[PDB]
Amino acid sequence: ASVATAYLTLKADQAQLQLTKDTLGTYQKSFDLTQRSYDVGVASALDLRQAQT
Amino acid sequence: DQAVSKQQYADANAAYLQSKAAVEQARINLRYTKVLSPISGRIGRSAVTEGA
Repeated sequence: ASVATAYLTLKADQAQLQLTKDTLGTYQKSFDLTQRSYDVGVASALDLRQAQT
Repeated sequence: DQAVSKQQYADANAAYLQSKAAVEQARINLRYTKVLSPISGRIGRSAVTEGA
């Protein structure tokens, strides 16, 4: 029972690690879109800081 | 970069063209108040003088 629970929590943590990596990718795409929209002056230095956080 | 989509560019471009049309109307009204000859020829005298 213990080795079954350990293998299943290993698979679950690898799956949600992959999902967290995909959310990091989408957040990085949001950040460099906001950085592109910050240099020319559409977005101020508040939405850029929110995307950075 | 497709961070602000095409519709929010299209209405801004429409506002830009409407402002160009308003400035062209005002440039016509300021091209008047210096009344130009419509055609070229020998001119008569001023009916109203400087000040009327």
